[PDB]
Amino acid sequence: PRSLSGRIVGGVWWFFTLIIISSYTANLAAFLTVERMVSPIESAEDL
Amino acid sequence: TTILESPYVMMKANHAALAGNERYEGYCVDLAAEIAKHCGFKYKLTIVGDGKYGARDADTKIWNGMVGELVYGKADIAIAPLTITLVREEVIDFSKPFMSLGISIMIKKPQKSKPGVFSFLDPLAYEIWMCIVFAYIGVSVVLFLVSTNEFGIFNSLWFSLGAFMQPRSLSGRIVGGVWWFFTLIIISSYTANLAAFLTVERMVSPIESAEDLSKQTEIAYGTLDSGSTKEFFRRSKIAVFDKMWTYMRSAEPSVFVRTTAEGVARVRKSKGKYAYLLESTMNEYIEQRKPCDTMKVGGNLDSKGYGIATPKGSSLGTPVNLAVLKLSEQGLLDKLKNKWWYDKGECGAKDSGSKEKT
Amino acid sequence: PRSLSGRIVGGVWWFFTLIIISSYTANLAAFLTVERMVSPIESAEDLSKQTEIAYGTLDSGSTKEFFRRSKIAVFDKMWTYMRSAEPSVFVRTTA
Amino acid sequence: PKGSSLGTPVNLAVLKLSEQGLLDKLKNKWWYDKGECGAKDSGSKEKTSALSLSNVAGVFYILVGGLGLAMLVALIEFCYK
Amino acid sequence: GDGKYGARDADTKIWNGMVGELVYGKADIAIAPLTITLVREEVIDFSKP
Ligand SMILES: O=c1[nH]c2cc(C(F)(F)F)c(N3CCOCC3)cc2n(CP(=O)(O)O)c1=O
Ligand SMILES: O=c1[nH]c2cc(C(F)(F)F)c(N3CCOCC3)cc2n(CP(=O)(O)O)c1=O
Repeated sequence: PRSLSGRIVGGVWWFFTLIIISSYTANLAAFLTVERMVSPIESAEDL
Repeated sequence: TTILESPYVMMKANHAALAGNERYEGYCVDLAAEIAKHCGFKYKLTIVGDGKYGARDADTKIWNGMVGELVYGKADIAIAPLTITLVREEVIDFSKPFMSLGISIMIKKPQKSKPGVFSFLDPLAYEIWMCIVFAYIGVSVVLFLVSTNEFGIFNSLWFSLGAFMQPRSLSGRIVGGVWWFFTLIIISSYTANLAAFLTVERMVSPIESAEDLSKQTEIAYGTLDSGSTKEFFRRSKIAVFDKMWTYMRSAEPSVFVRTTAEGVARVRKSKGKYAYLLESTMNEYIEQRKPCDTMKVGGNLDSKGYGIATPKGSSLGTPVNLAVLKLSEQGLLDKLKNKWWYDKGECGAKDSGSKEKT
Repeated sequence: PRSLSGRIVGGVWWFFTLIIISSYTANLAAFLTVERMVSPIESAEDLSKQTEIAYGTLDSGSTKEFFRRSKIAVFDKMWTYMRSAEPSVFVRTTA
Repeated sequence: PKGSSLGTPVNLAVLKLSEQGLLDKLKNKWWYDKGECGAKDSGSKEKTSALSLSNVAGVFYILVGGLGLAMLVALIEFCYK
Repeated sequence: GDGKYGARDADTKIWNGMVGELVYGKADIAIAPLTITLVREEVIDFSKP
């Protein structure tokens, strides 16, 4: 129940994992965004 | 002699306040000065009367346009986008090509942003939706083994509810944890991936070559009702171009247009349902004109080329010929084209994509 | 408890809201990603690499004559643009 | 050679061949028709848009592995009892 | 012979390859991927491309 001791532990640990999974999601979005940014050499100006 | 055809020869802005050669401006206007400089001679730019290029009426057997004014001594030289054809090479002299071209394809700029529920099945692949469902029942069955025939049905429906996502039996406990970590990664992947298309959002186009126009029918296409472009497909014995002509020959309504302006308008008002076939030179120029909603796709269908025309057995013959070769090697020809097509253009293609947002 | 009827309702509704909140998050990211993409005009090379923001000089003076005669890479392109930019990117006075 | 007899004739011949599409035909004969690669060109007609299964697959194996680990922990529990 | 196209040695001022065999009467015509250049158009005749 409301065991304040281990209670804040579950809360802080939750806030901890929240940040991590958010970071993973954000970063993973960037790896696909940049993956598209890489434009193939279509013309000479690209070289 | 020359013809009024943008952007080769055009009337300058304040042409009414000017006279002589200063009245005109364009690719050929500059090309004239260059040729005259290397051949050493003064010249007077004049526009052809009938405003035609160079054809031969079958009946009267009379030449018209610039090619005509050359054969009948009206002009000394022709500096314009005059195509080097066999029928003309017989009556006049053509210098080496100062600009190689051909027949190209013009379509509407793919601004495709339709609904299509298929933009939701793309982020997460159909193959992935499947496996996530197989593993879905693959967990509801493993949990089902953790907990007489009906007792198994009520439980299988309970584990299916423990499946439809949201004590300390270590066995099935780590199953719920691992399955949670599994779905966590997937939903994170879906979210991240979905962010990508809506961020970059680069457009794609169906038709890449001429063979693509023949393999499909959804997108209609045609040429000018009269000209070498239309007569090309009609007489062409090439595989691809043959089928294309067969289609256009009996396509209803008429896929042929009266003028080049009508053709472009048809492409801009068909939402990408109509393609227009025309000379690459004029096409490339159109792409650099507002509202910048047209683009050339794929390479040319044939190899042509314009040249400086001079009366058969003329004195300017050899000189001009060499002059053209000299200009091209000095990259002066390429420079001139860039000046009137892209530099003077109103549509920086890579700049219009760098300056467009959503 | 395990009322199969309303059970799948809670599951499907959960999958529904999952997609929406994921869409909101993803979409909100593109608007912030592009918001950063917009780079402020820092150097002169930035004026040549883009076209959205027009630019010009005084119609007469060493400033204008500079770009015209400049054989430097960046300044060259800049002049090419201003030389044929419409409407006129050049002004009469500094004011 | 400069001032040759074959000069004009050959010139016209080239123009005639091109208009008859004979030149384009010849090129197609030796470049594409006689070519050995219409396979890498038929696949270059198109590659498509979105995500792959590869990455997602790695997370599937770790899942089944977890299920198997549990199926193992389950058996032992019933044995001790 | 030499298996060249058509260049001009600055020193000896001699043409080599096919373009050479044309100027020196070794051959009557050259049918090959010979580039139409200004330096060659001066010594020989090039048909349309
Ligand atoms: O020698 C020729 N040179 C030509 C050059 C051009 C241009 F590209 F504009 F420079 C054009 N246009 C293409 C687009 O439609 C408008 C005018 C037609 C030409 N024609 C007529 P054809 O009989 O239809 O080939 C000739 O005869
Ligand atoms: O008239 C000329 N016609 C040429 C025709 C070709 C080919 F394309 F193979 F037909 C080539 N190659 C291109 C690829 O590398 C191997 C040989 C070189 C030619 N060169 C020499 P350049 O001085 O390098 O231009 C000429 O002079």
